[PDB]
Amino acid sequence: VDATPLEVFLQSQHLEEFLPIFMREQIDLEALLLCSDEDLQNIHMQLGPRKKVLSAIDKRKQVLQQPGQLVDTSL
Amino acid sequence: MDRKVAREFRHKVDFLIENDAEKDYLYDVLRMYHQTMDVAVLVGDLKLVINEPSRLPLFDAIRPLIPLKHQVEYDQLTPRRSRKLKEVRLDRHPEGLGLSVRGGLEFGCGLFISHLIKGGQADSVGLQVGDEIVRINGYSISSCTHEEVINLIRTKKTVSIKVRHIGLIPVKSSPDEPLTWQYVDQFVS
Ligand SMILES: [Cl-]
Repeated sequence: VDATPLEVFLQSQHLEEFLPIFMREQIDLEALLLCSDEDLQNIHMQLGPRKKVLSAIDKRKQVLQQPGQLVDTSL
Repeated sequence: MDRKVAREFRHKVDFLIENDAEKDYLYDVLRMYHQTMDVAVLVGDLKLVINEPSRLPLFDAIRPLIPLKHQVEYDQLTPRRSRKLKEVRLDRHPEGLGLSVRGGLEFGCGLFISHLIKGGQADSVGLQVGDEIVRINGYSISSCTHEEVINLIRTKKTVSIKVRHIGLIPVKSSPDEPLTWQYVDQFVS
């Protein structure tokens, strides 16, 4: 069976180490986007990964609201 | 057993095409071909209605009715409708992966190879323009925004890619525009 959207999400961000803590706190990706810097301080995420998580959350919230044009990413 | 074919086809048409005017067009299309027996025109007419990935299975539904004498030119003219999944491993080569990629969750469409540098690593391994990248590093990408997928591709030294050949490219050329689709041979320009 597939990874949850939360898992793929953290995986993409090098944040996979937090999947076991997010699950113990019953944080799906739905709940994750409802989290503030202070929410993530409460579960003892340190400043570095807090910034990376919230950066990723905010990029996602924005493009879901304003997709813009289709773009070609050269790899 | 002919009425079985007609029924099956008529409901797969009803389910995959909303507007009655496009249905009417589709049936007129095949009916014209049934009089002309010109198969190049039939596929050329079919593509203006089967314009999006959800409708592509109608090329296979139409297909058993094609005479064998036209069967192979039908295949030359259709996108490859094989559902098989090609899996691939690409390495971080001085010219890189050698592909360009568009789509993602924020657009409500999958992630497609839009450009393939001839002779590069992606072409070495047999990826093609018009493949939908279904999986990366073993993960389904259906919930990933475009930038998330690019991130996921860049996480490790190599990247596992499994594609399903679609044959269409998503086009929306700025935010105002509704997303639509084009066949590969046209999109290149
Ligand atoms: Cl998965």
